[PDB]
Amino acid sequence: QVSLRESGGGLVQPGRSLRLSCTASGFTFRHHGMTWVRQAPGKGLEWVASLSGSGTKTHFADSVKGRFTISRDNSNNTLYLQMDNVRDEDTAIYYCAKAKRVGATGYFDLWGRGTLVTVSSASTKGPSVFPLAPSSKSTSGGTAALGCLVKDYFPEPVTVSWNSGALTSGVHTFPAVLQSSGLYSLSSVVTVPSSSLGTQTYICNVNHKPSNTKVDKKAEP
Amino acid sequence: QVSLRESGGGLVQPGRSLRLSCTASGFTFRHHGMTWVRQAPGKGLEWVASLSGSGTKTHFADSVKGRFTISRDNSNNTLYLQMDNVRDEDTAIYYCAKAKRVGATGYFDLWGRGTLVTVSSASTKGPSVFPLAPSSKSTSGGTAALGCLVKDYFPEPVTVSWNSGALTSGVHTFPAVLQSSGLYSLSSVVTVPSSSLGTQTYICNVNHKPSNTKVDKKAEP
Amino acid sequence: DIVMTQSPSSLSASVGDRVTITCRASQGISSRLAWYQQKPGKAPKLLIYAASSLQSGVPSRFSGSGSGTEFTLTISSLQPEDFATYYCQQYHSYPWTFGQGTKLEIKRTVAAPSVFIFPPSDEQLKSGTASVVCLLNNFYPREAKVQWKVDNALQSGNSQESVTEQDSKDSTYSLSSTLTLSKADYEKHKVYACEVTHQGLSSPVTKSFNR
Amino acid sequence: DIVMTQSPSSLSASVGDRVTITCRASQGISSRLAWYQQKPGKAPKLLIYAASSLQSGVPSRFSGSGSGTEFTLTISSLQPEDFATYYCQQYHSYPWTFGQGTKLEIKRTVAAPSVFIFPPSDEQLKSGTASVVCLLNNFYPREAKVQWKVDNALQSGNSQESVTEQDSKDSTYSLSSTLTLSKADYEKHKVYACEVTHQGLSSPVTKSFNR
Amino acid sequence: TQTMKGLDIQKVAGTWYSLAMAASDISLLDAQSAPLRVYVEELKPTPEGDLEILLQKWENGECAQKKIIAEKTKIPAVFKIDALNENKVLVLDTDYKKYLLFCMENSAEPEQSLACQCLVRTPEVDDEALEKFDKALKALPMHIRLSFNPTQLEEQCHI
Amino acid sequence: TQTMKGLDIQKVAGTWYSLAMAASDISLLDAQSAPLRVYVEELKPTPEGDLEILLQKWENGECAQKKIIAEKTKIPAVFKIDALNENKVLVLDTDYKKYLLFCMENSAEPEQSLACQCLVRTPEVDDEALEKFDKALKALPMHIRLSFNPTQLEEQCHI
Ligand SMILES: CCCCCCCCCCCCO[C@@H]1O[C@H](CO)[C@@H](O[C@H]2O[C@H](CO)[C@@H](O)[C@H](O)[C@H]2O)[C@H](O)[C@H]1O
Ligand SMILES: CCCCCCCCCCCCO[C@@H]1O[C@H](CO)[C@@H](O[C@H]2O[C@H](CO)[C@@H](O)[C@H](O)[C@H]2O)[C@H](O)[C@H]1O
Repeated sequence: QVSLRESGGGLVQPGRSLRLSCTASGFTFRHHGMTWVRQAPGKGLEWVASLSGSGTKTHFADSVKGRFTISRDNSNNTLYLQMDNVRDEDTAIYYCAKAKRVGATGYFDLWGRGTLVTVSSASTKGPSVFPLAPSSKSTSGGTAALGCLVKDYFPEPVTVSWNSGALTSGVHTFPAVLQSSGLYSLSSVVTVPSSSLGTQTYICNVNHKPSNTKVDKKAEP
Repeated sequence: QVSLRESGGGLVQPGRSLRLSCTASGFTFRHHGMTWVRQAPGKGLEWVASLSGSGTKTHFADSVKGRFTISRDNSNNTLYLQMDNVRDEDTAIYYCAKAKRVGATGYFDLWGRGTLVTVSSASTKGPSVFPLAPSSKSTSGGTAALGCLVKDYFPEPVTVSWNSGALTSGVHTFPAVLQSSGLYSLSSVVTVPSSSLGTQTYICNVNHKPSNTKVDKKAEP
Repeated sequence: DIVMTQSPSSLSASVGDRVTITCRASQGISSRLAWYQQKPGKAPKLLIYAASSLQSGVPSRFSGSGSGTEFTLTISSLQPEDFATYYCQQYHSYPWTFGQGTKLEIKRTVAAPSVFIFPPSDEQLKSGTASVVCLLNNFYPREAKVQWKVDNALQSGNSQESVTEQDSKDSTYSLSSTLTLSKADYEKHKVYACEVTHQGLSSPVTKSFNR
Repeated sequence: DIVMTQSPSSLSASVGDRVTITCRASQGISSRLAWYQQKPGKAPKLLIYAASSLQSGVPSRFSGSGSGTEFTLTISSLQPEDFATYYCQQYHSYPWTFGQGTKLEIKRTVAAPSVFIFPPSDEQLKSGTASVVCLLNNFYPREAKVQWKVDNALQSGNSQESVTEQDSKDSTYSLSSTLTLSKADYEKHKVYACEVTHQGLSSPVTKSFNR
Repeated sequence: TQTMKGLDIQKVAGTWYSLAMAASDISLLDAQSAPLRVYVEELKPTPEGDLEILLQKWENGECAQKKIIAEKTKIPAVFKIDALNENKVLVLDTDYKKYLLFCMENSAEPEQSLACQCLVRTPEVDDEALEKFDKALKALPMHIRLSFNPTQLEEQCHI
Repeated sequence: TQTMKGLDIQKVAGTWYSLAMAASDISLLDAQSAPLRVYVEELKPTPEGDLEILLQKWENGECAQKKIIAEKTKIPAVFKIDALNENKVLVLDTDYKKYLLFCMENSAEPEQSLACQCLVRTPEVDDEALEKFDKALKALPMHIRLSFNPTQLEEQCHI
């Protein structure tokens, strides 16, 4: 039952302000200090702000003081983070962590998955999925390769499954890459027995929450 | 019953050491801080050393620190003062005083008469008492005058009483004077009814603790 | 600010050997140091705190020691799932600081990659550009060299690679290379080759196709 | 060291008027000041402490006030026995200091002295020297002039005076003058006179005797 | 706060010693240089019915002597100190001959300025007196208490 | 000194808070930078049967974290600290789930170094716990006591 679920993250414009919230469960919220930790794209961990169980003692990092304000609501078991006048340097996965004691202890035994906050003046763009048809070289071990190409989207992320979560074994989703157009591109492949490319159907399903667009594409030989 | 009686004073040689003791009564000794105050010949009061009720806290004056050591015995109600390596400047009347509170309070509600300490190199000398016989002028108001002359002694003091303390009214003991021989000389007179110079006996008693000599001399017409 | 300097920044060890990561503070921080474990897209885990206290639910093979300025995280029987980035954090003074992190990958027996090549999908070409995709499936080490030759002509800055994380099971890697060309330029030729070289291949493997 | 300066150093007041003695500290001493009373050969008595607290058993006519640096002891209905030296003492810091003191004598109506003369006791003469004694009994003021004339011849450095303390009742004084001479010189003459002059005498009183 | 009924001001006069003290906030007495760590020495009643108080308290690295006047009010055993904050003193109990119990609070913050003390006539430890003090305290939000020894009472500012 | 009987070391493990503390000598706890003013945080039992202790205490104008090992002895609920003076810890009582009471003394001076504390699992004020603490203290020569608030417990070194 013990868990931490953060939310509120999304695409925000330079100068605007966003409010992140963290939902707690499985423990007595008011008995533990809470803290926000962030991680900039492909960078290490960075502490942001901390708060005691009562919330009367908070602490921030200089790179955010005056702009961010931490808070907590001991009633709904929620931890908040007000981000005002957001700079580009604020783009990161904001993690929610729980301290071992009532005050800002320093170490945290419980973390949440985090929320991605992307600060750009860029507009949300849904991707385009293209099939990666099994080449005639489908006779390379009796197992043919195939996948999908989700091109030009923003911001991140973009989840991809095969045959609606049924096809797992052999699936290889590649990390997204930032194209020279500022848009993101990704690819997802899977290995299957070439002996089933005639009766079995292989379809990748990509979802881009930001663009609010789901897509189904079939990979045929 | 409440009183303070000091003793130990006498003639002491430069460099030698003497121990002064103060006996208390009429109050609870250990409940009060004690102090020593002295007074050099014809000079003002001078604080010497202090001690708390327990005696664990003592304090001295620079002019005596390292030479004098204060102490107390909460069993016999006695306050001590150890004078080592006595200088000439230590000649004075050492007064014993009781503090209002358990610590060295600073103010003292009870004092003793003091003891005279004379630090010199001269030798002790007992005085000579001569009678001051009532002149034939004993018919000057029906009251005749008569006294004693304690001459050539050292050091001081020298107490003088009349008829063993019984005769008080009219007694006038004069302050001692330093004679050109370095010795002290004093005189003590008393007024009595000339109509009793035939049935009453008048005898002055002088005691010189230093010389360790008591004396009785009668004053006849 | 106290600066935490971890070492090494990245390490490769065989499942079984004992690994040791160091962390040094820009100044004495007492014994207020913690070690966290973070895996791709997963919630960081607290392993050690107070320099040597082992968080509940963490295997005894993880240990931590140190004091004053130098601290160290030791992992005894390295497992295939011990792969991750380890971070040290201090909490002696504010701001609390993390170490640059140590990335630990698991060593394995060399494995040649299975190369595949995908032609641009007509739906894409019907836009203005074309993306040629080449796939390197299940291999080790991660080091691989891919080349794009159009009509037997090398290429540069026209392709980008992307590598998956080390499989939590087979401990292998998968790489993708995408060559970008305008729909017109794609028409200007017809011979597209993907020549791949890996330590598990005695000779370069080239998969190709024609418009 | 805190220096306590009292003022005045000596005072004369008629029994009944109110007297005031001042005491100033070389620095602020809060309200930690006390007033003691000392009489000849007697034990000093604590009158006031904490600047204005009156010690038990002390008549209400004694009062004390002041603060910081200036303090003052006031005596209302001055009595004949209020004669003594008053001292102030501070206990703010060590060493504890006393004031030079203020000597208070009781003003009184002039009173002539009763002069007497005592011949050398034969017991003394049988030693080698002779002491001639002259007594001034009960008088005021304290100022008195005594002269020794042997066979109508003045004297110098052959006599010494000694004065009693101001009687606690009649507020009068008593003086003694002793003329010293070798037993032989005493024999060289026979006319010994003691001429005394005082403000209470319209003319010098002379008491004498002959061997 | 349930204080003694009528009090005979004329009899509390004389010397006293601060045996023990307590306060609602640790900072009030924590560290010798505390704002409420005062020591009673003398209680001198004035003709107008007020009570002068001679006491000691730490002030800038030095023990200081101070004389305070607690003015009687229209309330039994309750006096007032003209000093800022309007500190109020309440006499909880007293036998006049051995012990005396009082508390003091600042009207400004009657939550973070409540100190109480147990005084005594002689510099001895009165166990029975401390008893009544502990008893009267079990109903107050005291978060710090101190008790002294005869030797400690020998100090103007208590060892 | 009449300590608890057999103690289940395995169950006292976990997080704790120092709610209240007392000492035989004021100086032992007087002023935050005291020599026995420590705060328990964690109790980690070792395999050999010993007990590791994570605590905080003031040291030269700064709160410091320290790990101490109380070695079990041939006496029920009595452990020993290898530190100088040979401080001995005694577990007076505990319910394992809410409170725990202990004292610590230095063999060198078993008269001027006796401190005791009341720990608790949650950062809340356990009146019943404090009760058992006051009760077990009425027989000891404590001359200073301190109790903390939930907010003060949010401080590594207690406000
Ligand atoms: C049975 C009888 C018992 C009688 C008990 C009488 C107790 C009398 C207590 C008086 C206490 C006065 O206590 C004192 O008050 C003043 C305000 O006036 C406070 O404030 C004072 O010091 C602070 C700094 O610390 C200054 O910033 C402030 O300007 C100054 O006025 C002191 O911090 C407090 O220590
Ligand atoms: C359920 C079981 C719970 C068991 C809890 C056991 C707690 C044991 C605590 C031991 C604490 C020792 O705490 C330590 O004591 C020493 C004296 O010996 C103090 O004094 C020490 O440091 C100071 C400077 O800070 C020096 O000036 C001093 O000479 C030195 O001895 C320390 O300031 C104090 O931090």
